[PDB]
Order: sequence, then C-alpha cells, then structure tokens
Amino acid sequence: PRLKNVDRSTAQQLAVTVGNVTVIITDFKEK
Amino acid sequence: ASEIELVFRPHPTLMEKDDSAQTRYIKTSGNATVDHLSKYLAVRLALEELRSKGESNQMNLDTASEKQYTIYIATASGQFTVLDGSFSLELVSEKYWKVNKPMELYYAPTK
Repeated sequence: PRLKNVDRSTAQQLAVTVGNVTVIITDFKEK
Repeated sequence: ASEIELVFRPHPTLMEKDDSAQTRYIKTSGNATVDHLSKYLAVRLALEELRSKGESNQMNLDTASEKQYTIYIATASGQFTVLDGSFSLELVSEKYWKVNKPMELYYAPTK
C-alpha cells in the first residue's frame, strides 16, 4: 500500500529515537 | 528505503483554531511505535515553528517528545480508539487497520 498523492522526490528524513530505539521517518509533500 | 506508509490527519473534532493541523504523509519501518509517530509530529512542528510568525509556538525542538500528541485510529464501530504509545505500527496495521492501503491515523495535541 503506497501513497499515491505525494511527490516522492520531496522525501525528507528524521531519525526519531524513543528510549533506545531509533527509526527513520520519511515524509513527503502532497503533489 | 522504507516500509509502512501512512497519512496523519488532524483529529476531526479535537483541533482548535491556533493548532497546527497539517495533514502529513509518511513512511517508516513497521517496528516504529506510536510513540515514535507522536514524537515525529512534535519534531516536524518544531521545525516548522523555526520560521513561523511565533504567536502561539508550542514546541522547543530540543525537548519535543512522544508526550505531546495523542494518536488515534478509526474503528469499524466508528470509534476513534487511542493507540498506546508502545504499540508497533506492524501491530496497529494487523490489529486495527486491516486494509490494503496506506494507514490512516489521526492526532491531537495533548491534553
């Protein structure tokens, strides 16, 4: 299931840490 | 370069006038928890505030955390269930979403 209304090239990353677990959350601008 | 995709929408009734109410479009690993998503909402807002007019800024990027947002998912009962911060997105997808589409979550500032 992929988003269809986003501009993929706008991808921006945030490393988010809670406790000792870090994930990368990538977000997009609507197209 | 990532896994579950989802759309974050402002809660339909809890939002107030001066609240940041952006719809956000994201992807991340299934092992991210609800607390990571909450913290993400706070950090992204904090970043946007850096260039904002600043009348009701609420975030300091340095201290933004999972405590600043409550996350909900809609149910077949029409209920908006609050998701526990410890839940992984894979768990939420399995147990609450059950649809072959990007997950739809709602948020509201705490509270």
